[PDB]
Amino acid sequence: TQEYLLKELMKLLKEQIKLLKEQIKMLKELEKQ
Amino acid sequence: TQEYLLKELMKLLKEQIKLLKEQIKMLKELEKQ
Amino acid sequence: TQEYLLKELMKLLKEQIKLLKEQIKMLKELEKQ
Amino acid sequence: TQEYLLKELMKLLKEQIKLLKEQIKMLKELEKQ
Amino acid sequence: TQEYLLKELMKLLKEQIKLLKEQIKMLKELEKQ
Repeated sequence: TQEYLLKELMKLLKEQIKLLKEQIKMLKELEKQ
Repeated sequence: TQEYLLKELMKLLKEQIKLLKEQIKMLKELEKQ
Repeated sequence: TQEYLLKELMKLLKEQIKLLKEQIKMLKELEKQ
Repeated sequence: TQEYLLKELMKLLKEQIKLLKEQIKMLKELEKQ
Repeated sequence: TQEYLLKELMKLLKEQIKLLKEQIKMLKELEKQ
């Protein structure tokens, strides 16, 4: 059961990475202004 | 109490994801002007 | 305004710091087990 | 070891807090402009 | 100045992503145990 929960935590951290990359793309749009 | 502690980390990581999505909404508004 | 949206981003980052501190406390308890 | 991995995770979260504090500082500098 | 600050925010988010990748490495070894 502990191993199953550790796999869930890794999935949630990967989602944080995806959203941070979306923020970087938005910061580049702002940099053109 | 390891399963309890891992479930509490799951909830905190989900809350982090929610905050990142709220930040993206604000960056989009900033880009519009 | 620009000022309004930057201040809201600051509040959301401060909330992320609060949650990271709670995550550290959960890891500290796991380490003892 | 389990102890090594949990102690290193705690150190990485503390480094994340330091980055968030610097992100807040950059937003405050943007606000002044 | 505004462009310099936006580029610094991009660098800080890239540093966050690197820390999150390192956290995933540690959770991966804990899951194998």
